[PDB]
Amino acid sequence: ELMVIYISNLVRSIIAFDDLIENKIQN
Amino acid sequence: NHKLSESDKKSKLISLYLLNLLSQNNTTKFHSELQYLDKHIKNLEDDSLLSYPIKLDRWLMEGSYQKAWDLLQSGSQNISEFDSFTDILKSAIRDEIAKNTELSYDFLPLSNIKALLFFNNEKETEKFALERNWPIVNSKVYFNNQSKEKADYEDEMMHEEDQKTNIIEKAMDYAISIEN
Amino acid sequence: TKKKNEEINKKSLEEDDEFEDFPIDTDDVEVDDDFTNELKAELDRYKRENQ
Amino acid sequence: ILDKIFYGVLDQGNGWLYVYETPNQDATYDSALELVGQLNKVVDQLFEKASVLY
Amino acid sequence: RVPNYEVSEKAFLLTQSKVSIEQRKEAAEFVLAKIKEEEMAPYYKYLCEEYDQELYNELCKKNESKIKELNEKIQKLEEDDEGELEQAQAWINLGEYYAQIGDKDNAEKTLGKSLSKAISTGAKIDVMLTIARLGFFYNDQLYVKEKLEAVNSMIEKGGDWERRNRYKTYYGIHCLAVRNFKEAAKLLVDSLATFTSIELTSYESIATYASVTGLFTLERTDLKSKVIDSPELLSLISTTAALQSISSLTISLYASDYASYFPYLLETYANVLIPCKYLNRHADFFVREMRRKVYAQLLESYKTLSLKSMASAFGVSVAFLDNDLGKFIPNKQLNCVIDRVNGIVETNRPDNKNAQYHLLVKQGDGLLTKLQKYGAAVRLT
Amino acid sequence: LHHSEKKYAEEDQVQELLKVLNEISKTTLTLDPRYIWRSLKDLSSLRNQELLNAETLCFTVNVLYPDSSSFKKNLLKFITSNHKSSVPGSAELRNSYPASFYSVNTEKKTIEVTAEINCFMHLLVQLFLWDSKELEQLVEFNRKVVIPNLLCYYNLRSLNLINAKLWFYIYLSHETLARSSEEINSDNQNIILRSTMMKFLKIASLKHDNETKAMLINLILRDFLNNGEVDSASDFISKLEYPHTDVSSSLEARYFFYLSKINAIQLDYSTANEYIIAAIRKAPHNSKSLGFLQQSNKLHCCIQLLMGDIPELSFFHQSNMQKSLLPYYHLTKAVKLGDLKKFTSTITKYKQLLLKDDTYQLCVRLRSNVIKTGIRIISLTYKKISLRDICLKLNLDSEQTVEYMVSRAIRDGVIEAKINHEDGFIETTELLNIYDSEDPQQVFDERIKFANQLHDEYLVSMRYPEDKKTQQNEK
Amino acid sequence: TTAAPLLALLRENQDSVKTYALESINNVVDQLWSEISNELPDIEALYDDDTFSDREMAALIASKVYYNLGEYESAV
Repeated sequence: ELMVIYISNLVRSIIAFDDLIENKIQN
Repeated sequence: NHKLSESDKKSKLISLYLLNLLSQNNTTKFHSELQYLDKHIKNLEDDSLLSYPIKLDRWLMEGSYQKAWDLLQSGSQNISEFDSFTDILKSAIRDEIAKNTELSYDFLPLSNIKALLFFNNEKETEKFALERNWPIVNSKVYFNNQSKEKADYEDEMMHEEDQKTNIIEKAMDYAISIEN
Repeated sequence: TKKKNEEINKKSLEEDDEFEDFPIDTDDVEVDDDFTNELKAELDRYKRENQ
Repeated sequence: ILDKIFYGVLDQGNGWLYVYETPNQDATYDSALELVGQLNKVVDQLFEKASVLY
Repeated sequence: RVPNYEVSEKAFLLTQSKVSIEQRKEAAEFVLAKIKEEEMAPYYKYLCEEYDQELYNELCKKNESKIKELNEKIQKLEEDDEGELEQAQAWINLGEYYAQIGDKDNAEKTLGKSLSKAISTGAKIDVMLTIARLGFFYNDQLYVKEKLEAVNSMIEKGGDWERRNRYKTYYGIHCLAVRNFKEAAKLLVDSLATFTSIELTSYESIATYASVTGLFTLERTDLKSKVIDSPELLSLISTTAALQSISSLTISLYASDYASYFPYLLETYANVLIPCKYLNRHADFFVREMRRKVYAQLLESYKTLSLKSMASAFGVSVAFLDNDLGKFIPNKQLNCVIDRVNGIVETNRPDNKNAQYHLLVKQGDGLLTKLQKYGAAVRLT
Repeated sequence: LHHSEKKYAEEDQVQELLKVLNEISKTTLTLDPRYIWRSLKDLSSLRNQELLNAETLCFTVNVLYPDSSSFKKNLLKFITSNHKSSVPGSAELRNSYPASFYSVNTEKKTIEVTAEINCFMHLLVQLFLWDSKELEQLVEFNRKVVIPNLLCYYNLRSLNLINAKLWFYIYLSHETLARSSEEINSDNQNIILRSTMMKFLKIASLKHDNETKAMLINLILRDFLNNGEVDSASDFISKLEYPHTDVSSSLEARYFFYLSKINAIQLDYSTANEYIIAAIRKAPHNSKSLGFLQQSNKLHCCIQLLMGDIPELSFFHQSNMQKSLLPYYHLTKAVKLGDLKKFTSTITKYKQLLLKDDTYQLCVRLRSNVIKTGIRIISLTYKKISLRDICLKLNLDSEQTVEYMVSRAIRDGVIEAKINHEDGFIETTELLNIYDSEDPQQVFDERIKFANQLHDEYLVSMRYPEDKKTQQNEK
Repeated sequence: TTAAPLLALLRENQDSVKTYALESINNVVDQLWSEISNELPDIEALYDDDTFSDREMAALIASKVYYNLGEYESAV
């Protein structure tokens, strides 16, 4: 279970980097 | 590193200290004290008065008692203050032998009890029995009875009760750890 | 950086090169047992026979 | 005895043949060892995929 | 096809100093023959260390001819335009020209393209088979393993029974080389029946291998069925010394004859174990296993024996027997205690729930261990 | 040539400095400066090799000099002085900015910015000194400045995180000076070395900063060990406050190493096991870390042989630390077979290698074990074995001698036999079967309790990551 | 270096020799706050009795030993 949830976190960080960058443009 | 610490007495004094620690029957500290020596000093002086405690301690570990005894007897050519330990150390050696040989065999012929413990006389043998609380029955020692009883009594104390662990107690702990 | 911490602290026990100081300084065991056995079996046989 | 007909042991030095019932090995213990075996393989695979995290 | 395996078999003999001088030099002639003939010059270089300029000229020539030939042939096969048929074939041929001269490196590159580029699953398996043979050639086992792990994925994909057989027989040899004999036996018995040789050793070799494993691993009842009453073995009788020795040993093991067992032990060592490349390295290991096994076999049926009886039966002295029993007793397989005062050989057998309890805890410590470490890792990450 | 390279180096440092300066001054973000400082140290060390390492000279030149100046001049003095821009304040390019330090206010003494910068500068200096192999004068000088430099200040949670590195070099450097050469001064200063570490530890209990406690305790054990002062180590360990919770896993592994060593020699083997197994797993398998591992395996080999276990041969078969561990391996062999004459030859020939590691003293003691394993063997084999036969085989002195070995061996119960004197043989009594006993319960208790602990660690760890990403912006 | 000589002189009846020992102890506690603990009850008995005359010094030392251990209550 630990590992599983952790793959899901690794994906979430990549998404979170990129979303922030786009929000800078939107502002 | 060296002041005027190096002396004939230096070697002699170390020797005695170690013999003392062996006579206290405290091997814990003996080896501790040995580890301190094992560098500079033991190497430079070689072993020539040190050989007397190193070898004594060593043969008692090895299990060869005959060898450990002969060092004690040959001590005679060097006594000047060493006998004050020689006496204490012997008495402990006979005790050691008696304990190993307790489990080995219950009944020994009279001749063999003496020979093992290296007593000079039979009367001294029976002195050590009485002190040790062992029946002499037909000039044959019996080790089994009292030692077992004593053991049983010793087993019951306010220490070893929480370290037993009851089978019902084991179950409880397994169950609640899941459910915490 | 957790890893880096490990290697550095460790180094004082390793000193200069506890890695290359030492080499700079300097049934699988049992031998061919067929031969021993060959000879044993003939040495038995001989006596057996001439008895 | 080698063919497990009657399964006993012949005592040469009394001139007797001793007879035993069939021994019954514990089924639980044997089947348990198969399960444990499997668990190791499982953990190896998982870990190779978890190499992604590190 | 024939040199691809055969060279290594002979070469091995040459290496070894165990071998009789007659054999060593009988093989020497054989090797030299095949060098010149298959033009092995690159690879020959490897082997010489482990062991005329005309040879070299033979390389230089044959190479430039073979190179120029294939060059423009291949160049043209790619030029004129269709890859399914010609480009795929052309890479096969390219690997093969590297495999002849034993350059490993340039074959990995060419046979790799063929796999990548889309073709029949048959076609994929067939091609891999060559790469695995070069691993076996080089006398590197781990190189064979990686390849054959892939080959195994494709086996049920393609579904040809033809290549299931061929796969079995390669993996059979790989396993003979490693200690593990358990997997070897299973594969090996089926393959007596079936396997048209392809880039691997003759059926006489394969026959001796099934007999050898059979002794080692098999339960008693199952040795009789599958091997002695083998249709294959019976028709094949013995047309070789190696097959004869191993057969003689089998008949006394099953029949519980013990006098002749020991002559026979010695014979198989000379005529089977040392010629065979793969089983040479396990020569000590095998004879150990067998000697435990026979002693064991006899002890199972007797609660007691006297020392005189047992020793006369095997044909060794009583003194020779005693030293040898006591080797194998602390490793636990013979399960017997020995009285010296009464001369008697007692046989204790206390195996029950106790036996099985120890196996489970020991292996258990290991599963705990692995688990702890992988847990810690991920948590940090 | 000189100019370009020197300049780039200064820039690189300045960049780093600025990051940690913003970080450290805002609340309790403790973990962040700590991770950063660690990485940095590594980056700096790696840096030095190319594009100079006069970053130190630069880095002094452009900061406020409280005593930096005095050190730099000493260092230059050591490698033959030069002057080219090597006095600090020679470029004014701070210009009373807050980032490069407000030049005037540092002088006015209303505020102090130099404090934390000076700790960090001492770390950087120290690393360069050891990397370089600048011994004697620098080493002494560095120590002499830094001890009172730290006792001049007052510690904070952030200052505590920094001296956790500084104290390692104060120790290490002194050791290097003993390791150059023997001086009469080295014997005196050894004492002073212990004294300053001991004081700082007492205070650091009061700061409740685990980081420094753990560091310090490891350094202190290593010194007692060289002088073979077990009695004094034994009381030391009874203090009990050596934290584990917060600490990096490296400090747990040096600590456990030391524990194995000290327990084994004072004739405790049981507990010594737990500690050496643990210390191997915690250590990483890093390429620079291979040197540690050999050392741990030497010791393990010993611990086990004394206890009466046989380290697997298999474990050492596929190892590559082969050449160094040849002595140890032959010991294992001697024990395993019980072979009396082999043993002695093995320890005489290898004596010098064994002495370096100080495994030697443990190795003498396995002499009792050789004999015991060899009696273990004869028993397993034989149910009644005349004592007369044992006396010839192990070439034992007299009939009395052979008895005494067996007598003492059964006291720990390794053999479990019974001697018959009159019948003149030994009869095995060995239970063998212990399934019947209560024992199986006890073995499983350890298995189960370890397992349950692993589930708890997992739960606590799992939730923490997920919160951090969920707060952050995402789809 | 070791505090054991210091410990040993205290037992001697002679007051002059015990007092000089206290003063020596007070300047090694820093480190030796470990060996000295085993024998700390002797230092305590010499204060508890009014017999002694260097009492204040003896309590002072026992406090320093408790402080370093960190057993604060007894220290105060």
